[PDB]
Amino acid sequence: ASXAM
Ligand SMILES: [Cu+2]
Ligand code: NA
Ligand code: NA
Repeated sequence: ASXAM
């Protein structure tokens, strides 16, 4: 939530 691939 605080970190997309
Ligand atoms: Cu993330
Ligand atoms: Na982190
Ligand atoms: Na990517």
